[PDB]
Amino acid sequence: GPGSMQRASRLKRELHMLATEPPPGITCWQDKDQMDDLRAQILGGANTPYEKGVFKLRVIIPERYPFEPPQIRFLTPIYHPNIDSAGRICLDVLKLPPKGAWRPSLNIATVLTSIQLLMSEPNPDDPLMADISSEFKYNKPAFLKNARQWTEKHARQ
Repeated sequence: GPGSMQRASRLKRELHMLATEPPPGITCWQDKDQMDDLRAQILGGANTPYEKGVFKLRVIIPERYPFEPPQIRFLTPIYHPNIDSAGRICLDVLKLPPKGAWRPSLNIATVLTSIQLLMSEPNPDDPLMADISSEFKYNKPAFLKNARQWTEKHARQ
């Protein structure tokens, strides 16, 4: 219908802009005949324990996009207060109001930017991983050692 048509048109424009002018350290692309099962990559940030990490994500675009948020998870394991061992991300822009902050004026590029930012600026007070969040808050040098080790093990070919 015109709904599916407007979503298809929007995804094509988003994927074009991601192919031509992506955000710094952020890429997202089609690798299948599906436009709604996408791959993304975030480079670890300077001066973070994820530096020199290359992080792979799955980006699923639901049928109701852009009125439902993209479903994004890390394929690359990452050691982080707000990302779990299944790669699920606790982030406001990936959930609907009133709890979350997804809105149709956001887009794939901006939510991947928000995930990049979460990697630099964790929310240890709203932890998805209690023990990592406690290490982040009360034993910061141990958190940095462990996060850098995980990066070297998982995020560095």
